[PDB]
Amino acid sequence: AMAPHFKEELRNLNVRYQSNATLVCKVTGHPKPIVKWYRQGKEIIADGLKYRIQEFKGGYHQLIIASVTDDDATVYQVRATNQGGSVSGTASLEVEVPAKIHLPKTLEGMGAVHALRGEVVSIKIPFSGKPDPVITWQKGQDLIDNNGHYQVIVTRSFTSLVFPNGVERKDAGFYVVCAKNRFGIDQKTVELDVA
Repeated sequence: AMAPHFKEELRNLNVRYQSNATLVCKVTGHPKPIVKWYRQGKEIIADGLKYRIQEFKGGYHQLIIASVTDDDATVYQVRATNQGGSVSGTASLEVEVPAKIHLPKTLEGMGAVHALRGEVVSIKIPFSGKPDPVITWQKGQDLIDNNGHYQVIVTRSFTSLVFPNGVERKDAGFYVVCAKNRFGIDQKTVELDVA
């Protein structure tokens, strides 16, 4: 007769998008602990698709979380309970993904956006990365920032270059957008023309 114990304790996980995250722990106790899984304190009910639960002789318990989205990137709780007591281990699943820019349209290897003198143009450029990369924009030797002429919007998931006044003849040319995080760097050029 023995209270449940994590002979082996859940570990933190670092994975990439769309892969399988397996959280494992090992559990002794008599009898014979009931194990449940939780996500911010709501129970994970295995469905076979997104969440699967495996058990092996000797007290091994894994939760497999399939096709990791960043909604799955969170703190997980596990809990083992018998007559003797109740213990619970905590582990986080974080996503570690090198920076990458994703141009929706390219022409000749590069972004293109074709404007007219009037247009209020927004070069919307999605990106991936965990972190949460640092975005820069450049035009030649010029860095770009919200003062006067330009404004850069940077979000969790996209950065956009916008020309608050109408686009002019002079801002035509080549713009470089660059996303950098702990795990890699990516950069793309967008050509802008005005007719």
